[PDB]
Amino acid sequence: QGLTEEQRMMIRELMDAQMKTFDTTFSHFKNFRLPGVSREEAAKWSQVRKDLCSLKVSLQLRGEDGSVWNYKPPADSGGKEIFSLLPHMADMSTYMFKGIISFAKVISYFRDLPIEDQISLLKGAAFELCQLRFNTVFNAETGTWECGRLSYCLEDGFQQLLLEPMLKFHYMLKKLQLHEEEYVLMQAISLFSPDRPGVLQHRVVDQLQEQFAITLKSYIECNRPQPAHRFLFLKIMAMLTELRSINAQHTQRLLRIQDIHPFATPLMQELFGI
Amino acid sequence: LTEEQRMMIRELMDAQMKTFDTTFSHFKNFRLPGVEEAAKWSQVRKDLCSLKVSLQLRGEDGSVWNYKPPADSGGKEIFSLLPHMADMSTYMFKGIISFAKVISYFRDLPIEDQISLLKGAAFELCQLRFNTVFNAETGTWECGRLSYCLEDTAQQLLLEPMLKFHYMLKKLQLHEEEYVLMQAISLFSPDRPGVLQHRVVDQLQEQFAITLKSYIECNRPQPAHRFLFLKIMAMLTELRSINAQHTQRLLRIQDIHPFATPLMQELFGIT
Amino acid sequence: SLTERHKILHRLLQE
Amino acid sequence: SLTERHKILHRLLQEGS
Ligand SMILES: CCn1c([C@@H](C)NS(=O)(=O)c2ccc(Cl)cc2)nc2ccc(C(F)(F)F)cc21
Ligand SMILES: CCn1c([C@@H](C)NS(=O)(=O)c2ccc(Cl)cc2)nc2ccc(C(F)(F)F)cc21
Repeated sequence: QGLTEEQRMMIRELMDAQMKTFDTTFSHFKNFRLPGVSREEAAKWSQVRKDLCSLKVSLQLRGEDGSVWNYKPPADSGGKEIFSLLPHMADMSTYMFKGIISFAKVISYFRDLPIEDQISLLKGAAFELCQLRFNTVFNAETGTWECGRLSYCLEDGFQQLLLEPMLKFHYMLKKLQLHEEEYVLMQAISLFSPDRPGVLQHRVVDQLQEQFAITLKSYIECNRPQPAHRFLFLKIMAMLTELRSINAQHTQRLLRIQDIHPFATPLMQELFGI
Repeated sequence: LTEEQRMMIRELMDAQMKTFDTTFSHFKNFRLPGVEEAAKWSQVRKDLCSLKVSLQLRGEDGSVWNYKPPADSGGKEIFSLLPHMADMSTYMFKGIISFAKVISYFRDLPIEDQISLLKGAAFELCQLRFNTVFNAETGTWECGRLSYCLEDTAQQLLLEPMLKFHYMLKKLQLHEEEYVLMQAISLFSPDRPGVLQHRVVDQLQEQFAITLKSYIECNRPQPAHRFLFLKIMAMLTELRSINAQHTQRLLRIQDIHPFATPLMQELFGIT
Repeated sequence: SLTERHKILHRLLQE
Repeated sequence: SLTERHKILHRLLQEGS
């Protein structure tokens, strides 16, 4: 039981950055869009329809007054109805990405990097940091992401949902019952990835990632003696590797959908190379 | 059974078919809930605990939007559904005005009488039309892509006069012809305030009533429907009492929180 | 005076 | 020329705080 002074300061800054840039109540997420009240080409559609399952979520909006609006998506009836929630998704993702950019900006180690590497790191980790943050508001009991007044509920077994990598990721990560400190260190490890395409200061970044990883391993050693947390550090590191694979996969779905039904916001176009 | 009675029913049925958009396909661009004075407010809050319904919107694509109203929490939540209600009522009233306009017996009346009759019966004819789209099994008014379901409280519902009215009327299982004759009897009420041609109106109401009584005698076997005509007439009297009660509620709300459309202001005497 | 106080209804009745 | 192809990101990064 004992972290170095340098480690304590590292966690403190990370936690301070998280508190300053993660609006956990989503109180500032507003003015978003809502769903209205040959052969090769067709092959693309068959694929796109497969990439939207199992993304399907119902949406709930709780008003301050106590009222509730609930949106149930349409069944795949072969068209463009499957894209009803994309504009809203684009607004939510953009909102999350801005919070992720702000997170990175307040970190001293990030600000010291060249502007080009800051861009390269953000492009590479925006999806990942977003999902890590979403996991903290994910209710595994109800299969719902509780985003302040907004709730996104998975469409109603487990074995079937666990087939979707991103879905399995959320349930698996939630089961670990991580502390805020561990989530923020995961975000830092993912952010400072030396192997993102376009990074020039690959050396400094690699050195930074290692220090965040050592800090995470130390934090776990100092606070997790329970036999329920054996190999926790390694499980986290393995999950981060999986998240990187999921990121690449989701990026390929995004481009595919964008190709046939453009919907990405200008910030998203920059982040994912559209 | 007389040829004249047959013609009277035909004109009424023709009017109903031409002016009752049963699928509400033309009801659009409506508003939806966003995503001594103390004595007045206290009464108004009570006038709105009785205007609760959940709302469902089924999109063409198969998607569904569902709205659950807020509980009475203090202020400016109890008025969330008023703008929508104002649009639905206005839409219904326009259909009722069109209905009356196509009726020869109505057109012959002085313009002032036409106005007086419509002001007096607009709520009533609306509720009679709503009854035809009321599903008593689910306690829901099925208005095309829109559905209004009552939110149950901890026989309970039967306490609300308008709700009891809808279940009781639906239980009679009336024909289109009987509903339209009910609308005519309510429309041609000689005792509405402001009517000048009391004699002519009373005579018209009687002829519609005789036609209804005759239709029932001819089209309904016998014992179980022996008093159907009188049950209908009793329901019309009840509806008239409910109309007066709801009108008072409307004015009270309007006084503290104006929301009536210009057409509603004219129909219920709001400056 | 009644028509005067009900212009919309009057308009709707004349079309 | 990363900055030139990512105007928004560039702007957001320059704004700071
Ligand atoms: C494509 C599924 N999806 C995702 C992906 C990238 N991850 S996920 O499935 O774990 C998920 C699902 C919902 C939320 Cl809120 C967060 C994460 N993020 C979304 C945000 C909003 C909405 C939509 F609600 F607009 F459909 C859908 C989202
Ligand atoms: C206040 C309840 N209500 C009424 C009352 C007077 N009668 S009712 O309860 O039998 C009823 C309720 C709902 C419908 Cl649709 C019809 C009749 N009429 C309404 C019309 C539209 C809407 C609104 F929901 F559109 F706001 C609500 C209405």
